[PDB]
Amino acid sequence: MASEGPALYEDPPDQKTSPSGKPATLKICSWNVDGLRAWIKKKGLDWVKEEAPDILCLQETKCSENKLPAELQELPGLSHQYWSAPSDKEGYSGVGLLSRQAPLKVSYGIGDEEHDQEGRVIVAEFDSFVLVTAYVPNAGRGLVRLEYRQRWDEAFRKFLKGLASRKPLVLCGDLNVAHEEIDLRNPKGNKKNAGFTPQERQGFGELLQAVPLADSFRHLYPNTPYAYTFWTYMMNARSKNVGWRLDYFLLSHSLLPALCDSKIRSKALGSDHCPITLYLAL
Ligand SMILES: [Mg+2]
Repeated sequence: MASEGPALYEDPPDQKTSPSGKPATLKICSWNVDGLRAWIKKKGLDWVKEEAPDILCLQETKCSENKLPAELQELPGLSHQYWSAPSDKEGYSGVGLLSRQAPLKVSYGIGDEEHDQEGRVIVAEFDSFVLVTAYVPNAGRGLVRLEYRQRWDEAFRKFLKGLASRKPLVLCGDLNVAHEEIDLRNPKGNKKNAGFTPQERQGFGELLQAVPLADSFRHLYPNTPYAYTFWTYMMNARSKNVGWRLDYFLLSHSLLPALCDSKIRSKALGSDHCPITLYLAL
């Protein structure tokens, strides 16, 4: 990180109407919170209250479903709350989905035992679309988990293609890959690191192709550099904007006409990731 100084990024203003002029009717916020308790202490809920999304998706809660912070009972506009944590009941990984309205159905996991033990996926079916939030397994230090990650990628893509065959799909969360060079500050130095291996990048391309899905942010901002969602807490990385875009909203092609905007909330503190926000005119 000795070669990088600051690179400026200012997320554009919120575009809240679609290309057809329809006002957004759905606001979804996604956030890897780096520990639910830690994030709450760091005032994450105060930020959520200001953002006022219709649906909030959280990853890396690191929190047993039996040990939820009581502060989550102070979110009256997000009163339907669903959680999945590792089946061993330990405090790591973990996702949550909090919604203004109750979904038609909530499910956990991807229908594959091997991949359903670490609290990584919630599926929330609504009238006109299905929402999936995910915390994708990291490839690990020394890439020791890369083989598992490739198995996960395949199982997950097949699962999502199935869902999308029935209803339009929105996938959000920490997908643990920077797809292209534009998606991280230092592509050259990270090609052998978790999050930017050729294996992971191509797995992401495979996901877009197979389902298929569009990367909402990149669709809208195809040439925009320095837009990241994660910065290591070390090396003063966030202040220099030496980051990675690891957090996405991926959409069925049929939802593109409903796409108003896909935001990166760069200034929102409380984790080593920042929130992302999607506006749809459904
Ligand atoms: Mg973390």
